[PDB]
Amino acid sequence: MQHSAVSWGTGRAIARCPRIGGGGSRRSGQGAFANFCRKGRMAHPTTTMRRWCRKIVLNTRRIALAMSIAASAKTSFVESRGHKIENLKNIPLVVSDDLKKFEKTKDAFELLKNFNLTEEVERVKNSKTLRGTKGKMRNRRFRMRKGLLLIHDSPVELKAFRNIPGVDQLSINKLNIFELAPGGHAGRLVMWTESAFKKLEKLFGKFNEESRILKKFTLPKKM
Amino acid sequence: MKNNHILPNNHRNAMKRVKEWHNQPSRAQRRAKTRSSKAKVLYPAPLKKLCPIVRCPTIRYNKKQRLGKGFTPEELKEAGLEVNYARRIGIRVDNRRRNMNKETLDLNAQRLKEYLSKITIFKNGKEAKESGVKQHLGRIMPVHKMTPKVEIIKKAEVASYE
Amino acid sequence: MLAGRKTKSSLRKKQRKALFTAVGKDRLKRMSSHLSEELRSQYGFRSFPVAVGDIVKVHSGPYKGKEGQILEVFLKDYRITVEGCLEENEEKENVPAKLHPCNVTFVKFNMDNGREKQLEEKKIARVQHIEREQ
RNA sequence: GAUUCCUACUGUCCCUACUUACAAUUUUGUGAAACCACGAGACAAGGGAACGGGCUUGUUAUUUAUCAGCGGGGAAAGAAGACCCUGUUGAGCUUGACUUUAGUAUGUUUUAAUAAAUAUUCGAAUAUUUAUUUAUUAGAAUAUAUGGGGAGUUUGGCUGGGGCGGUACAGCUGUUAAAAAGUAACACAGC
RNA sequence: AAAAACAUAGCUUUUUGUAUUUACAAGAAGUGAAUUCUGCCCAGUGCAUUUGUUAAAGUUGUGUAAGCGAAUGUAAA
RNA sequence: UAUUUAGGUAGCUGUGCAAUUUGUUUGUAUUGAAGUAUAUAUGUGAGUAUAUAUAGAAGAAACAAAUGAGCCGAUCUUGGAGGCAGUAACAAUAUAUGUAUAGAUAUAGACUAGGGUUUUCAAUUUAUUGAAGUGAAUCGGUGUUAUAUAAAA
RNA sequence: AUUGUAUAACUAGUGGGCACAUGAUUGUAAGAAUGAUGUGCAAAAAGGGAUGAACCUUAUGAAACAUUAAAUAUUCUAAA
RNA sequence: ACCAAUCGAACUGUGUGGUAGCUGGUUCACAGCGAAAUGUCUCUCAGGACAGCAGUUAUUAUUAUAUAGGACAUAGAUGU
RNA sequence: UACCCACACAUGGGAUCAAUAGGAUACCAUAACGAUGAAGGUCGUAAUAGAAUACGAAAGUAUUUACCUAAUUAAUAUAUUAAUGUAUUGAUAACCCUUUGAACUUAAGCAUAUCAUUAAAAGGAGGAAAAGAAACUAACUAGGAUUUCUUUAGUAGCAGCGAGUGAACAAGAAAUAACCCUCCAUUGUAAUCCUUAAUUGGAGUUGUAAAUGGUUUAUUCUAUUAAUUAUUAUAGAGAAUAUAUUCGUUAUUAAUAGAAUAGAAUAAUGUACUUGAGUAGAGCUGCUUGGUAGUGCAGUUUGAAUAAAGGUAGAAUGAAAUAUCUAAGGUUAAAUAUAAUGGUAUACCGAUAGAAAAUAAGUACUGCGAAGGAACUUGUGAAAAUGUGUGGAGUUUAGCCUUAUUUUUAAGGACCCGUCUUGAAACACGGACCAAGGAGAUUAUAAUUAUAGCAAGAUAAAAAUAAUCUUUAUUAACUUGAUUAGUUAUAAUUAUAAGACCCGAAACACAGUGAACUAUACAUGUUCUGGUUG
Ligand SMILES: [Mg+2]
Ligand SMILES: [Mg+2]
Ligand SMILES: [Mg+2]
Ligand SMILES: [Mg+2]
Ligand SMILES: [Mg+2]
Ligand SMILES: [Mg+2]
Ligand SMILES: [Mg+2]
Ligand SMILES: [Mg+2]
Ligand SMILES: [Mg+2]
Ligand SMILES: [Mg+2]
Ligand SMILES: [Mg+2]
Ligand SMILES: [Mg+2]
Ligand SMILES: [Mg+2]
Ligand SMILES: [Mg+2]
Ligand SMILES: [Mg+2]
Ligand SMILES: [Mg+2]
Ligand SMILES: [Mg+2]
Ligand SMILES: [Mg+2]
Ligand SMILES: [Mg+2]
Ligand SMILES: [Mg+2]
Ligand SMILES: [Mg+2]
Ligand SMILES: [Mg+2]
Ligand SMILES: [Mg+2]
Ligand SMILES: [Mg+2]
Ligand SMILES: [Mg+2]
Ligand SMILES: [Mg+2]
Ligand SMILES: [Mg+2]
Ligand SMILES: [Mg+2]
Ligand SMILES: [Mg+2]
Ligand SMILES: [Mg+2]
Ligand SMILES: [Mg+2]
Ligand SMILES: [Mg+2]
Ligand SMILES: [Mg+2]
Ligand SMILES: [Mg+2]
Ligand SMILES: [Mg+2]
Ligand SMILES: [Mg+2]
Ligand SMILES: [Mg+2]
Ligand SMILES: [Mg+2]
Ligand SMILES: [Mg+2]
Ligand SMILES: [Mg+2]
Ligand SMILES: [Mg+2]
Ligand SMILES: [Mg+2]
Ligand SMILES: [Mg+2]
Ligand SMILES: [Mg+2]
Ligand SMILES: [Mg+2]
Ligand SMILES: [Mg+2]
Ligand SMILES: [Mg+2]
Ligand SMILES: [Mg+2]
Ligand SMILES: [Mg+2]
Ligand SMILES: [Mg+2]
Ligand SMILES: [Mg+2]
Ligand SMILES: [Mg+2]
Ligand SMILES: [Mg+2]
Ligand SMILES: [Mg+2]
Repeated sequence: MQHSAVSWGTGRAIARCPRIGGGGSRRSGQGAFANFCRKGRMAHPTTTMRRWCRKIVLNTRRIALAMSIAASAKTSFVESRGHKIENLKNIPLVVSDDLKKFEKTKDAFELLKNFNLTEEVERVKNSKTLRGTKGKMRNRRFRMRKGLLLIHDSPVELKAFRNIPGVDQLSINKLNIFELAPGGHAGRLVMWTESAFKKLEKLFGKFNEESRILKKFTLPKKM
Repeated sequence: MKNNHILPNNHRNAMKRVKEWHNQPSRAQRRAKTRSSKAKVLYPAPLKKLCPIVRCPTIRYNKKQRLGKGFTPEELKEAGLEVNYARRIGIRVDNRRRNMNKETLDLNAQRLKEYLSKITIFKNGKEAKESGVKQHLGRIMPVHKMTPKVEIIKKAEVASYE
Repeated sequence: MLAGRKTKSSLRKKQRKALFTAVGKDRLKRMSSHLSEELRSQYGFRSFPVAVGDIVKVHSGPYKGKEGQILEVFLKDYRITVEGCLEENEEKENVPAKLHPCNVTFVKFNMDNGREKQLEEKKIARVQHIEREQ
């Protein structure tokens, strides 16, 4: 809308749309100020008034956390996701607490090698490829698969596990849903530490008891 | 307008002058940042100061107690502090307020003795920075919400109760 | 993002603008080369920028294995010319090849214009970094 | 400047004929525009949105694929009709249209001090008038009248096109009106 | 649209004696050279001159404006 | 188990095909991806799949998400190219040997306003490039004023 | 004669109509103007009136075989 | 009449994406259902609202001991 | 030979697909101009120089800075003795404080009203500005300076009571801080203040009073420069080369500048009973507000009392009780708003898109002037329109549908699409041809339908590690009073307001440019030759 155009009117064997006034170039005499004109603004321009966020009930957000946790103990829910758990020992699995003393990447890599947990590191690594769309030019170049999740108790993340591909870590206090059920399906392979697994019995209670940490929460019944 | 609706009342300049809240999570990070940076400047001292207890004015909130603004100097005269000395400790002083009762004066006078029995005083700031004492961060001795209690009485006294 | 800004960023176009429009000492360190193993025992660092006249050996590419001396350096192109290599033209193959200096490792140095002063300054600064850690 | 009649004069006319130059007709060079739903041949009558190139029954052209003329038709081409009507769309202009205003006239209050005279009301209060120098930048706030010199805006509907005429624009009775109820016309006779 | 329209000298009416300019001057209007003429009407609308109705402000309280209306002139208004 | 029902302008409802980007899972490609041009099969239809030629670097399918989400028309906007058409309309002096002998049309030359290298020469074909060229005590301005900014006569 | 009947909630388009048969009012008369009952065109296919929005037979997905209606049987044109 | 090819109120930028009961245009397939051009009020007659005609979804059976653009038997109204 | 069709090969043009040293939006930090000569402009400097770009005779890579320009041997003012010193002047295009101030539009017309305490225009400052310590709110068992967020609330109210407009207390939070002049300041003494190397020269009793040391040590934070980083990994963020290597990331130090806290040492300490006049308020008059008969402000006339006194308490005046405060002099941090300039990110666009500009773009070019203002990336090579070669039909008939191996023919059917319209092939309007672009999406408030969590209760309000709805229970008020499972979200439809499905007027207001054409007045210059009459 930068110019100062005005319609010329009828009686000239020409359309009614606004013409650029002036003279002396190829530009003068062309149309403007319309969605069907070249170098004209579009009708209904987008704006930042648009609602960007939604609102969900608080009691429903805690249910979806409680359900997706229980799916990680199920066998066929993990196998349908695509993880290779044929040689793993038992699910759910919980390692000892003395884990955050590791200060080198070489020591933490042996812990996955002590169990039969190496093919998840390799199947993540060979699956890197380009993106098919125009999003290559906008910081979304490569995409790969998702690997193991490790839940711990420390308020600061562990630097020993940061480099290994396909390993993510998350504290017990926050418990996002973007990790526990990615892509709208449940059944991620989780590994628990000792103190975090023992904190679950206060966090949710039984079927009759109330939760004391989460106020006004009780587990739903069976239909 | 060709059905059953209420009478709409939408003003003409409702959407022409708009303020947008895009900076809401970024503002709350800054306010906690300067609050934490102010705590190291005065290390052994607490973050907030002492406030009195008052009643709310109208009849809708007549049965509620609330943290007021400041202490009148007559309640400090009961505890034994002077107003140029008490301002240097974390105590708030209000001079516009007027004394009304005895019950609201004996309550605030008891509260000043509890604050004096906890604080200590060192010589200089070099001595105070060396001692490692936990620094309080919240409100200082707040009010707590009451729970109603039902009294059980015998059968005979209901003809002569008050 | 004017020119030679040296940023910490992950975009494709922001990092590539720092590669084209770099100047000064930043343009020198883009053209460095790997050390030999026996040279690594003498000084102790990994790499060092490239000057004119020192004997190099290609370790990767279609020209693998050949050893020659450096004839020219082109700062505007990040390319060098190595002796003994030939490239085809529309008239002859007497054109020397143009290589990127990240594919070459050099075998013997060349001491000119205070080159020994610079090499001994880096070897001093490296071992002091190791004493900070222990 | 507008109008009529005499004398002279003549291709204005009876009634047209002949000669020359420049464009045109023929050759080379530079080389456009308006216009274009489809147009592949043209007519008589019919019905149809009541004047067909195409639809229905009849009558008909054709040089190896041309060249130069002509103005019957394509209701030929130019310009979202200036005439007429509608719009609860405008603008220039006038005035005894509605509502107001700059300018101007007349009251009241503010106005230098002093002395004296006169009048009007009851020693006192008002008003008028004269004289002196100790003031004298020359104005301010309100009320009534005048005020197309200016400023905004308006100037119904129905109607065998609009205007002029009437109100068929609100109530009541009989006929139109066709044996239950309901029903039109600037139709009838009236209040 | 070059005229029969405009202008012009000539004729007539009107305002101003405190004009940087001074009544043979300075502003406002109508007809249109010369010759010969320029009749009657002031009820209507205007214009001029002169002695019933009508606002506010002030004072213990009271009183007083212009204008409109009425009378007399005026038609080369 | 429609032996009963099936047209349809304005209009209301249901089942489906095409395009761009986002999370998860599965897979293709330098013995050759995307695009484009011709065939064949298949679907009532929006459409889809394969084969051959060309070209040279990235694209497809399933479960969910976000919309700048499907053209014959607006005397629609911008670009490219037709018919009429080689048609209208304009330009067209003589010599057997010539830097000459003749013919033909048009008055000519200086100061100011405006133009700014068009001036002159060389080389290559009213063009292109490159050099050279403007000399003032007495020729203009700079000075005075036109009843609180005025003269190239 | 009819296997259903009855009741609520939400919401679109339209308010310039014309023709045939029967019977009327004004007008000399009109393919003129204005009312009453039924059915149509608008929004309705095929066959016949040579051709025609409303006339005459006649209810609706893709096809094949036999029987009729409206109308016709010298020739164009199926049929003494 | 004239005031830069413009004059019964010149030219340039902004309020401005000025208002329009008025002309013009509005983008893929199949299936189920399917209209009005009439009454009252309106500074109303080229426009609106309420009523009528239509669609979508829902609950329920002696409201079949019930309904009908029907007929018959009986009792009646009318002034062409 | 021309006209038509089929196939193969070549011209013309730049569509499709893929890439990208460019743009757009949100957040964070900064918030630094000028007489010691700014912003902007004109002319010059390269060994061989035009555009762009950088730079001033020290001129195409820590100093200099040609000429105009506020442009200054000045102007408006103060101090000392006509001269000398000091302070102001210009730029802004977002936020802040004052002055002045419209109309288009809505009311289906229009004149009070609304748009609007708006746009344009003028004056004045800072990194923020303005405000700020009750001549308050209330009727309680009472609260306590300013500012900002939630809520009260589209409520009380205002208005041709029409269209429409519109506040505050209480309650929950972020952030907190109070002070100084105006008398008679110990009169056993101006004890003060500017200037000078100097009680040197002044000011001042019509009343001035102003304590001082920056040395050193330690700690923390910010900004800018310089250095070292494995090939196992405190380094799998990303780029570049070829089909195993580097810059970095990650993690550490150094130097300079600035800020804050603490310790040690050096300097320094008397007496102080002030309360605000041509103000506050009345009469007439105009603007403003939701303020209704002032809520607030101003012009003119008039004009008080001093704590034994004065002001206020949501219909008017007069009077009375009960509460609660003290005006007319001055300063003030934090929580808050937003550009130029520099950074970081993303479900944004991918060359007719994104800014007008992938930059020799505010450039070429136009206008007397105010002003107006484009095209162009790299590989692939679609359609419209043409050329050459081979094959085939006929001269009486373009293209389409059905049935047929007489398919470059035969028999039947068949007027050109879109659109207003009772009715279109119409002698009714738009359309010569191809490609790309192109119109019911977004937000606020209500209601119905489908789905999810809890249920006599329901909830991501602001913030940090309360309220609202069921249900104001009716009435104008007094007098009186149990009862229809809800509330919070996601999606589709409808209604009203926002530019509001897209394109289109004749007009109105605000702020500026033109007498080179043409008109009038004033000053200064120039204006050819031959006859007739009397
Ligand atoms: Mg654009
Ligand atoms: Mg793609
Ligand atoms: Mg000729
Ligand atoms: Mg004919
Ligand atoms: Mg006929
Ligand atoms: Mg011919
Ligand atoms: Mg017209
Ligand atoms: Mg009307
Ligand atoms: Mg008007
Ligand atoms: Mg008027
Ligand atoms: Mg009429
Ligand atoms: Mg003449
Ligand atoms: Mg003429
Ligand atoms: Mg005359
Ligand atoms: Mg005469
Ligand atoms: Mg008279
Ligand atoms: Mg007389
Ligand atoms: Mg159907
Ligand atoms: Mg679109
Ligand atoms: Mg198209
Ligand atoms: Mg269409
Ligand atoms: Mg074109
Ligand atoms: Mg010629
Ligand atoms: Mg030349
Ligand atoms: Mg219709
Ligand atoms: Mg038929
Ligand atoms: Mg017939
Ligand atoms: Mg036969
Ligand atoms: Mg003109
Ligand atoms: Mg049907
Ligand atoms: Mg119409
Ligand atoms: Mg309705
Ligand atoms: Mg009978
Ligand atoms: Mg508007
Ligand atoms: Mg209006
Ligand atoms: Mg209107
Ligand atoms: Mg109007
Ligand atoms: Mg106002
Ligand atoms: Mg502040
Ligand atoms: Mg301030
Ligand atoms: Mg208002
Ligand atoms: Mg004093
Ligand atoms: Mg390294
Ligand atoms: Mg006071
Ligand atoms: Mg594209
Ligand atoms: Mg562009
Ligand atoms: Mg036929
Ligand atoms: Mg018609
Ligand atoms: Mg016709
Ligand atoms: Mg016509
Ligand atoms: Mg046309
Ligand atoms: Mg398209
Ligand atoms: Mg417009
Ligand atoms: Mg003006």
